Amino acid sequence: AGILFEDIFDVKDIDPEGKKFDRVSRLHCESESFKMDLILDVNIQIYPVDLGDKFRLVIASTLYEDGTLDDGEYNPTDDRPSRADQFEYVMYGKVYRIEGDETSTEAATRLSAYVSYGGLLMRLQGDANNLHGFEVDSRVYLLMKKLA
Amino acid sequence: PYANQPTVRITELTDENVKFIIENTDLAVANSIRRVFIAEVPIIAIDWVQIDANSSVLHDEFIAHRLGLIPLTSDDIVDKLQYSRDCTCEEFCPECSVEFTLDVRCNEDQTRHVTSRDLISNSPRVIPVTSRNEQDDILIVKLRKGQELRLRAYAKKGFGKEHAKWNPTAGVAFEYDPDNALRHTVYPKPEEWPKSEYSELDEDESQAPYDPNGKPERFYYNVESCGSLRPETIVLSALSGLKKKLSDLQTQLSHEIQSD
Amino acid sequence: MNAPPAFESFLLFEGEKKITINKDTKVPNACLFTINKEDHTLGNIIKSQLLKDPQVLFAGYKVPHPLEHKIIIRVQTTPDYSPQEAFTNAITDLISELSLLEERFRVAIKDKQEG
Amino acid sequence: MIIPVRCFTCGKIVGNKWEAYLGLLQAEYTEGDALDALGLKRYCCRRMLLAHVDLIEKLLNYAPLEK
Ligand SMILES: [Zn+2]
Ligand SMILES: [Zn+2]
Repeated sequence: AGILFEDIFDVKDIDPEGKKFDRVSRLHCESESFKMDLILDVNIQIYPVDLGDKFRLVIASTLYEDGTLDDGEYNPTDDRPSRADQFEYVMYGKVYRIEGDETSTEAATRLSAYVSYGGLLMRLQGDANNLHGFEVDSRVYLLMKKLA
Repeated sequence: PYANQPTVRITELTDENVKFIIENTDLAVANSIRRVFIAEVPIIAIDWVQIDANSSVLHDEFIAHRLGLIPLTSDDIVDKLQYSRDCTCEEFCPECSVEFTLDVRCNEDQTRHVTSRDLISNSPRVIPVTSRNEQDDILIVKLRKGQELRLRAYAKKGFGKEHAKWNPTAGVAFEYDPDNALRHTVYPKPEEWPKSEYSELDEDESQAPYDPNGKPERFYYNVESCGSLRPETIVLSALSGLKKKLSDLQTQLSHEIQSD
Repeated sequence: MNAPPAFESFLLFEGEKKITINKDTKVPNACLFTINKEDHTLGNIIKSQLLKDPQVLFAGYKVPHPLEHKIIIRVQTTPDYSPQEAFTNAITDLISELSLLEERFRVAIKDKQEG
Repeated sequence: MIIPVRCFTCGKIVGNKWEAYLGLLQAEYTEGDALDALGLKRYCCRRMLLAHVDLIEKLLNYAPLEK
């Protein structure tokens, strides 16, 4: 499939530290199916997000519905079935950090994957079970859709 | 993959300016039209002076520069005349230039205003705008009793890209998105900014709600004419010249694809 | 002393041509059009019209130096298309646009003067 | 020394407006109202008439070189 992570999040807070940028807003969200915290920077100018909103988030390694790697190059004249069709807000970034509560002897029970979508930062942290798909320096997509 | 179908709506037409709106075109086309208004609409202007006598208090280059900036009526003649580059004659001929004479002498005590009315042309169609049959005549020089200015000018075809004296416009107001819906400007304090004359907003509202899917359409123009051409003639010449540049570029492009 | 004549910006020198086409070996199906004695007036419209073509993958232009009087237009198209063909179609579309705009402006003047 | 022909900024002709401007000023217009009467909208052309110093009038106080 090419999907590293999928879950349904609920916007719990927007810009707790205050509005830092005009067209970008930081959402602090928490899901229900996996109990994962999310910090996410979103362009609220084109995709406004209100407090209490509920959305489906899908971290994916590729947009093509069939397992097929991406070249990282912009190809607008691409006609294959892309899963971005199923979603409203799509971002493309790279994982730049994976933290965890591991010790010198114990493995990590909770992981924290950090992604950068061209400077819009995301932190998806929770059980390490759900963040096996993330390596550092690996390109991923956001695939976020609002639902009622 | 194909051309726009722009529409036009002229909201004001006087002898002094034309205020119009082009709608359903790209911002690049609108700005290129604006630029051609200023820089690639040919007119006639004095570009050659011979001072036979100048006892005035302004030196010869001052008089010459001042004559070059006098607008000359260029309406029907500019399309007919050739550039002296293209003319197969000597320095001058009636097919590429227009003769002017000026010959003034202050005899009385009391100051003689050498104005554009003293520029006498050989061509009745190309005359100083102020001299055309209100607004006074452009002042070339003031002469004291005993002072004298006699000169012979030639006016030629050119556009504002070579010298601002061949610029037919006296200001090209250009606007789009009067209510800042595309947010191409970002007002720190939108309430402090006055409304555009083309704004369509109630006074409580400072700018339109942001349009994520918009682009610039409906460009507003106010082309003011210096006098050489009519404003509608400026706009029609601009469209012809821009087009016709594109045609020349196409011809050279075809040759260059051919030759490969 | 060092002032170029004002005609240099728009007149062409002998033996130097208006437009030159050069592959871009960077990527496939890309070309550089070096156009002499033109400026932003044509570069901007050609670039925007090219951006209207869905078979154009890249369309950009630059004036490499304001004191020099040439523009570079880089056009990359899809493999089934050609940058030369894209450039030709962009110029044709701009010409048709300007012809239509001219005719409609004539009509709008016509109406304004008589009512 | 003499009124410029064109506005430096836009290129509007101001060389035929100096004499009318002075005539309006002696007619007890304010400078702004006089500039409004001559059709100088833009503060560039208003700058051209409002900031002009007619030095030629002083240069004409000297007798010419030839009688
Ligand atoms: Zn000739
Ligand atoms: Zn002005």
